[PDB]
Amino acid sequence: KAVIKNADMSEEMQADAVDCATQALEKYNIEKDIAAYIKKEFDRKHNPTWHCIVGRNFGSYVTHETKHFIYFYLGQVAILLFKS
Amino acid sequence: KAVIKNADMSEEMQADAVDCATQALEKYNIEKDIAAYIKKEFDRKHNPTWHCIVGRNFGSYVTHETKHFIYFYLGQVAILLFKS
Amino acid sequence: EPIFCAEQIVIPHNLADILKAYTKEVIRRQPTDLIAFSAKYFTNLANVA
Amino acid sequence: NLADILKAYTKEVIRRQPTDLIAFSAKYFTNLANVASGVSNSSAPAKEQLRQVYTRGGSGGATLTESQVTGLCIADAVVAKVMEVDLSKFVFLCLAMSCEDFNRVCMGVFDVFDLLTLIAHLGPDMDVTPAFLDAVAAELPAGGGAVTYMELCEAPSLKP
Amino acid sequence: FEVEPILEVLVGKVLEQGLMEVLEEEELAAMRAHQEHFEQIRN
Amino acid sequence: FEVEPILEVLVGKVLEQGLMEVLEEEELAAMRAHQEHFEQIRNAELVATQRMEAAE
Amino acid sequence: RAIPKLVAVLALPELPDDQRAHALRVLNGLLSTQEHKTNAVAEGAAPPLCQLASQCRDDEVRRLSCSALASLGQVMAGRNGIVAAGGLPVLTEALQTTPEQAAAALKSFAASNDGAAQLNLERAAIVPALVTLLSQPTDPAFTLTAFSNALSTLEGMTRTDDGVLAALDGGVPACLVALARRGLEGDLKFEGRLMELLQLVATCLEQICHHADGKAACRQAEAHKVLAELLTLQHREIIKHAAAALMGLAVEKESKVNVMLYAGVSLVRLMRGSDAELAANARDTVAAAAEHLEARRTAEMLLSMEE
Amino acid sequence: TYQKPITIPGDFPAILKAFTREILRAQPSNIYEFGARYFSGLQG
Amino acid sequence: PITIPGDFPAILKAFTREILRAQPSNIYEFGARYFSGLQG
Repeated sequence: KAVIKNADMSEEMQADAVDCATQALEKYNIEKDIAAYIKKEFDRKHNPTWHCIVGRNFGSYVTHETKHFIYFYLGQVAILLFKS
Repeated sequence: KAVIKNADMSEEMQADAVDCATQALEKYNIEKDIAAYIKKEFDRKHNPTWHCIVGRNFGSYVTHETKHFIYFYLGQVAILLFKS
Repeated sequence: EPIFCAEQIVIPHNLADILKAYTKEVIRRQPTDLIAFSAKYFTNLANVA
Repeated sequence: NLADILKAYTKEVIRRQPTDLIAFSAKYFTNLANVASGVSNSSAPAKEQLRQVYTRGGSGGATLTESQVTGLCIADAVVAKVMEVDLSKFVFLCLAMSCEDFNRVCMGVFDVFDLLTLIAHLGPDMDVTPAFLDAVAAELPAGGGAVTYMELCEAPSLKP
Repeated sequence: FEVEPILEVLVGKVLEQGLMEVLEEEELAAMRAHQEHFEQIRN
Repeated sequence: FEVEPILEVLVGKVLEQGLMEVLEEEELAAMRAHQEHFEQIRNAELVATQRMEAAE
Repeated sequence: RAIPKLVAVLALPELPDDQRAHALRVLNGLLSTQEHKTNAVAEGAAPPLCQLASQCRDDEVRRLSCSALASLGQVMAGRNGIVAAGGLPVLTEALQTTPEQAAAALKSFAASNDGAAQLNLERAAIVPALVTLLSQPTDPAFTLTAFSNALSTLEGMTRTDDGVLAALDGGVPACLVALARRGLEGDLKFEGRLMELLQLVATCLEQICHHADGKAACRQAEAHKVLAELLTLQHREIIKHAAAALMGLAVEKESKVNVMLYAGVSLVRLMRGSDAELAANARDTVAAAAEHLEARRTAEMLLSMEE
Repeated sequence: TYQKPITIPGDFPAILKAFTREILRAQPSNIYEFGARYFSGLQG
Repeated sequence: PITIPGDFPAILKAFTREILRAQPSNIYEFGARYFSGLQG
């Protein structure tokens, strides 16, 4: 499963983002490399300027291209994904 | 004081970022508040967009415009700041 | 300084000492659910304290 | 291969934890590489300065002799020679190359050990001449066989 | 869920420590009791 | 562009494993030192115990 | 907290042979890590590893699987769960294979127990089977590590349950005599860690000759050759445990008399020198074996007891 | 012969995991008050 | 007092990187000669 808290994204794209983030959080090991895999896959299948942040205590003030933003929990980390 | 852990800015920008962050921290405490203050100051000072992350534990993998990327600590609290 | 993972918890070796002394006292007589005896143990530990 | 050998290196260094990490790592890696060990323990080698074995080509059965040396652990050399029994020449050469001759090497070699081939081998360990051994024989007391140290040290009392 | 492992590690450590400590203390007490019995014998 | 990821995982897992293993092995060896000590003391008390049993 | 993914991949139906080894190594490293030790000892990760190891039906699979089960079983709660779920099936099947990993899998249980091998003892046939394994030689110098581990396991288990092992034909001094008769000399496996193996054998000898069943074992064995053979490497644990074994042999009039009378020069040399650490147990041996071969007291008096 | 130290924690696991759960949650400023009131509540 | 200080991270990283670049044929001469070169 997964939890999606705060979104600005189409539902199918949210489902794909959850699947991608789950495979990354499964296979990889370190938070920055989780971010790296998520960004590389959304780049290779949708669009170039992505940004990923997998954190456990952080607060940001971000600007994103419209209809591209997700802030969601999966397990023990908070993933932020936005296009810029 | 200020540990400039990983940056690719210039020196003038460096001092501007560091003293703006020092100014913000003595004003507020919430991550939202600090990130908001810092990035509003830097948007109104330099350029359209500025992604600011304020936190203590988090990764990242973000595409930056060259010479507009910084990642530094102020004691224990960490600030990522990059324009894209 | 909020916690990030399981590491940020701070309970000293004093708790380990508590537990070793407790275990010694609760296996010397083999009380096995000593709840009242443990309460009296705390009673006289306080009286000394 | 590479990964496991590097694993061994890492485990050993994370076992030590020195201060001058570069210098200590240099010294450690060099000692692991070369058979010549700077520690150079004697009377219980624990570090095969086997230049004698290199001269031997194996000192008999190489695997078996090195097995005996490794299973070894004055007294340790005596026990090693006892377990072993060529090989005696290698053992004496080890007990010499770990020492410095003052006729104490000869006395100790005899004790650990019938005293001719011992000196014959020990001459080559200098990398003298056999005429010195011939003079020692001309000076040899109790020439019937294996002499004692005190008995033999009669004419050549002042010797190295 | 964020504490379980620490729970377990202290639980096991104290288990073994208390076990062996009280065990050996009681054994030595019993043998000293037998010693004082032999002192009674030699009275 | 090959150094980064492979060496990252290699060095990281190796260093963490060493930092854990020295800890655990030293603790277990200390435990075995404990057991040797009190078992030797009780073995002396047990030869005394043999004298006890053969006393009659 | 992602050890469960590796756990599930390990316990998948018909655990394949693609890698099947690095997964187990990572899982063992986790279940060793003081955090992931709990994360694997409380999060299930069923003994299907043991079941597949039993249903190996291969050559290079069984060895790695048995090594994995071994490394997994050396924890308090892990071994408790293994016992509660029949891990003794694995601890018995592992002693069947000549490979070092499989052989030392059996010993790791008590080697970690240090007194909590009651599961192995209640599996009273498992100890005799593992004795039949680690007594017959096959590919030694690697089974020798398993031999030393099993010697430590015996040092614990016999000390806890003296009668339980002596009653078994493995034998408190009978296994010591078997170890001596083997000699473990081979070529390159004399006392690498087999010095410690002899140390643990002698410690179990003391802790078992403590009980009169161990005295019957000493009578049935007469294994002073073990001491006279393995006392030369000068291991501290070996010396102390062997002198304590001689001391506790006094229950066995037969073997104690034989050892205290027809001993080697080792006892005399130990008295002459300054081997203080072993000297306590050696003097205990002398005092308790002045009875068995009672001429020992007169022999000591003749051999400069006034020194 | 060798006395059996049957003193093994069988319900002590439950009780002590509960108690150390409480303390690890609590971070007691003083050990006494937390422990004693814990056992008083267990009484209750 | 068991924490391997900041050096061994960098030393290990550079060792691994350079042994990868050189691709040695005999595996263990490298570290000795390499540390000799790093000393001075």
